[PDB]
Amino acid sequence: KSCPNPGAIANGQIDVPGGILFGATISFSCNTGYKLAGSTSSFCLISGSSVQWSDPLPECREIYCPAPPQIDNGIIQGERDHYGYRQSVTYACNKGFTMIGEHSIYCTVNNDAGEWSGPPPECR
Ligand code: NI
Repeated sequence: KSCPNPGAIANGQIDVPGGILFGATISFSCNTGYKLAGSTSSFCLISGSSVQWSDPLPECREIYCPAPPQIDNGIIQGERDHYGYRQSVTYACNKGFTMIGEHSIYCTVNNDAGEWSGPPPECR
């Protein structure tokens, strides 16, 4: 008469509008910076002698920005293998060059895809 407690989605959320008894529905979504892979909702049904969820919980995978751009006569202060939402890259110009433009850029999300907030600075 009742399905088992839904469980948890890492970096995701489970919405339960009206309990988890036979005939109930639950919905899923991912936290900002993550993409949902799998089911978007699940229904409590009967299969054989089991009262179970129609669909398994989805996964919420981190959205990554592409590798940041390098700049001539400058360096990135410790590049990460992966950049996710809200993470940033800070540049520094080499000896003899002055920086022009944004000092740091951030990994943002544009339609479920990682996108850098702006252009890198220039070292003149
Ligand atoms: Ni690449």
